[PDB]
Amino acid sequence: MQKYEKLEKIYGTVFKAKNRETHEIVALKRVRLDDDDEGVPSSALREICLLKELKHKNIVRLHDVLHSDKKLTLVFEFCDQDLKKYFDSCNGDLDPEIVKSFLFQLLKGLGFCHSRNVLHRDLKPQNLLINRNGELKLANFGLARAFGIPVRCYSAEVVTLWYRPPDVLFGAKLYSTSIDMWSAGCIFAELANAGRPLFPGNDVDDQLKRIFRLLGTPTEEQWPSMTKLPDYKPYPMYPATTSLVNVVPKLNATGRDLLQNLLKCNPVQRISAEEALQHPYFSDFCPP
Amino acid sequence: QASTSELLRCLGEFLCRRCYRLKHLSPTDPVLWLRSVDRSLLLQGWQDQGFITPANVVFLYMLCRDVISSEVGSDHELQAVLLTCLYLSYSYMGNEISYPLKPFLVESCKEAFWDRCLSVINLMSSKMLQINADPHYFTQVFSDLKNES
Ligand SMILES: CCCCc1c(-c2ccc(O)cc2)[nH]c2nccnc12
Repeated sequence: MQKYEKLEKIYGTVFKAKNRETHEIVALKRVRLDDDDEGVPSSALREICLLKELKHKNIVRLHDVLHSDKKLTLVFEFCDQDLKKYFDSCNGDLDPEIVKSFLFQLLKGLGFCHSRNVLHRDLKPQNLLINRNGELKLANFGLARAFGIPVRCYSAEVVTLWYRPPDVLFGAKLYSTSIDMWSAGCIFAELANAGRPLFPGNDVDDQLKRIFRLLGTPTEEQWPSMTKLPDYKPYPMYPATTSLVNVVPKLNATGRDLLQNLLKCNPVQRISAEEALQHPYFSDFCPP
Repeated sequence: QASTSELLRCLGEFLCRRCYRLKHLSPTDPVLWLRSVDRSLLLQGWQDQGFITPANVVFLYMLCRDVISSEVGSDHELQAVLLTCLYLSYSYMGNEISYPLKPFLVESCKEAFWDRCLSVINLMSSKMLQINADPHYFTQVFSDLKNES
């Protein structure tokens, strides 16, 4: 890509590179256009469309798109690591102020997406990029989509299992910005402990059990339309009385409250990104 | 009307009127080329359900009105641009993560299909999101599509 010099490799292949003209360091994602495995370009094109319309300091920034040889080259701002590597770099042990800082930035980026009518749908630690300056960006919009139009349903099959909410596990075909708030709560739990998935189920049934066992099983009054969902099945009634204290030790009562607001099983009860940003957990803080 | 067949027909009539150079274009040609992609993608197991619904045809018409030049000079070129707009609709609005290129390609020059993808996205990405986010805009477009018949 004449303009860019590939420095190192770090739906496609990602490289750290240098702009030969400004010497700025960028990330280049290459998308092969003559692939053997049909598909890929389709998701890259959706990502380009969304990312052109989502310019925010906490959303990974697309600078440009180059079409040369049998490839699409997406130029992004460079970020050194993803949250997974970050957990590895620091023994999975974040200072509470960094916990708060990362949740804050995550909510700002997510807040921005949702107010623009975009659902991310793939929030997980590897889709979260962290700068050496401490700046977090939501990345990887390959699974994202615009919403608002009248539709009979969306893909029932979105979000890696460990970050998928109960309504989607029960097969809800329509969902809103709530799906990302659930996944944000899961990530908050990783940050606030030792950086391991809160709910690592091996399949759907196991996943729902892990959730209910910690949070309590939702009753009919908290979630009236639950038993009507396409893949609803009776679960045991686990009690709502289990303490969250040892699950998220970096958090005081104020953070535990926010976590339970994000991790509500009934999607309509989940706190929105914007409300979460007005929660007392962020009351003092700084980056506002 | 509110049905897919009706709006497809409004879309087809819109294309014959816009592409005034194409004397032997039938308004059923565009319906036939679109129905054909959809049924193909379904039978070959790329999707569980058809993509062509009333909302998506409106979405497609919104791209077409702004992308398809009145100066298209052959039925083949019209099929290539329409199929480009259709492919972007599937990528943007479809329920599957990815769709294969094959059904959407009718040109021997692959590089031109991709250049056209990038150029439609650079013109349209704002409206593609707006028609989702702004229900009165969706209504305006749906209404113009019907008034095409
Ligand atoms: C799986 C995609 C995330 C890859 C990525 C990284 C990235 C950085 C460090 C990693 O350990 C892994 C991925 N940095 C980026 N900057 C801009 C755009 N994409 C990336």
